Amino acid sequence: FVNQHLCGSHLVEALYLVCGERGFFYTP
Amino acid sequence: VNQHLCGSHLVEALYLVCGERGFFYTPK
Amino acid sequence: FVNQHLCGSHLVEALYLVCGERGFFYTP
Amino acid sequence: VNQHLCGSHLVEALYLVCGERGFFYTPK
Amino acid sequence: FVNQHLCGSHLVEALYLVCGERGFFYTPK
Amino acid sequence: FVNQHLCGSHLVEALYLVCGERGFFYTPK
Amino acid sequence: QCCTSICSLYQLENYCN
Amino acid sequence: QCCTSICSLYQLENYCN
Amino acid sequence: QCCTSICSLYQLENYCN
Amino acid sequence: QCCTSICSLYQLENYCN
Amino acid sequence: QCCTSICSLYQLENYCN
Amino acid sequence: QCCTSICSLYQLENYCN
Ligand SMILES: Oc1cccc(O)c1
Ligand SMILES: Oc1cccc(O)c1
Ligand SMILES: Oc1cccc(O)c1
Ligand SMILES: Oc1cccc(O)c1
Ligand SMILES: Oc1cccc(O)c1
Ligand SMILES: Oc1cccc(O)c1
Ligand SMILES: [Cl-]
Ligand SMILES: [Cl-]
Ligand SMILES: [Zn+2]
Ligand SMILES: [Zn+2]
Repeated sequence: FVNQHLCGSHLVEALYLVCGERGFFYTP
Repeated sequence: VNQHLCGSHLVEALYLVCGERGFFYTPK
Repeated sequence: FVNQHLCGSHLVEALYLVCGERGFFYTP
Repeated sequence: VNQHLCGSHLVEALYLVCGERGFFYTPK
Repeated sequence: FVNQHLCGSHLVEALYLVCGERGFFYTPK
Repeated sequence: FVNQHLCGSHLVEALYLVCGERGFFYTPK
Repeated sequence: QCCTSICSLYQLENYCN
Repeated sequence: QCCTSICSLYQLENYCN
Repeated sequence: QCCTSICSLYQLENYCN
Repeated sequence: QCCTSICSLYQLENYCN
Repeated sequence: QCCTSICSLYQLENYCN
Repeated sequence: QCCTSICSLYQLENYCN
C-alpha cells in the first residue's frame, strides 16, 4: 500500500488547492 | 498569507493522522 | 526573507498543479 | 501515476536549488 | 516499484510530525 | 512573524535534499 | 479514482464540499 | 485553532471521519 | 504577486508556459 | 521497512529520539 | 532523467534560469 | 537561525552527518 499512501498525500494537497474555501471530504 | 499556507500543512497532517478513515476539511 | 521563502515553496507546488503539461516559468 | 508525483518533488528541488534565479519547468 | 528517494521525503515529513521537537535518529526506508 | 513549527517542516525537507543518504543531526530553526 | 489513473482539476472538483 | 498553535495528534483526530 | 496577497487559479495561470 | 511495507504513525514513533 | 534516478544538485542546476 | 534568518542550501550542508 506504500504507493497508494504516497499518492494520497499528493491528492489531499491538490484537493486543498482545487477546493479553496469550500474545503473537501477525503476518503482513501 | 499564512492562512493559506498553514492549511496545506494541516491537510497533510490530517491525512497522516486519519489514515484509512479519511477526514473532512473546511477553512473557517 | 524567511516567509517569502516558505511561500514560494507553496507557490511552485500550485503552479505545477495549475500548469499541468504546459509547465511554467518561475522567478521569485 | 509516478510521473505526476515525481514532478511535484522535482519542482520543489528546483525551487531550492535555483534560489533567486528561479527556474523553467516542463514535463517531456 | 517504490521510488525510495521520493518515499524517503514523505517519511521524513511523517517523522517530523510524529517526533516533534525531539526529532528522529533514523529514516526507515 | 514566522511559524517555527511550519518553518521546521520545510527545513527538514531542505535537509533531506541536501544531506541525502547520510542524513542530518539537527534541525536549525 | 485518483491513484490508479491521474485526475484532472475537473475530476478533483468532485471531492470538494 | 491549529495554524496559530501546534495541535496535538490527539486533537487533530477530531477532523477524522 | 503571490506572496503579498493570495493568488487565485486564474492569477496563477499567468506563470504557465 | 517503510518504503516497501506501509508503516503507521504509531510504528514511526519507534524512530523518534 | 530525474524521476527515474536521483539527479545531483549539480545536474538540477541545469533547470535554473 | 534558519526560521528567523534565511539559510542557503550551502549553509544547510553544515547540519548533515
Ligand atoms: O490523481 C492525482 C493524484 C495526486 C495528485 C493529483 O493532482 C492527481
Ligand atoms: O496543528 C497543526 C497544524 C499543522 C500541522 C500540524 O502538524 C499540526
Ligand atoms: O499566493 C499563493 C501562494 C502560494 C500558494 C498559492 O496557492 C497561492
Ligand atoms: O507516513 C509514511 C510515509 C512513507 C512511508 C510510510 O510507510 C509511511
Ligand atoms: O532528481 C531529483 C528528483 C526529484 C527530487 C530530487 O531532489 C532530485
Ligand atoms: O530551505 C529553507 C527552509 C526553511 C528555512 C530556511 O532558512 C531555508
Ligand atoms: Cl509555511
Ligand atoms: Cl511520491
Ligand atoms: Zn509551508
Ligand atoms: Zn511524493
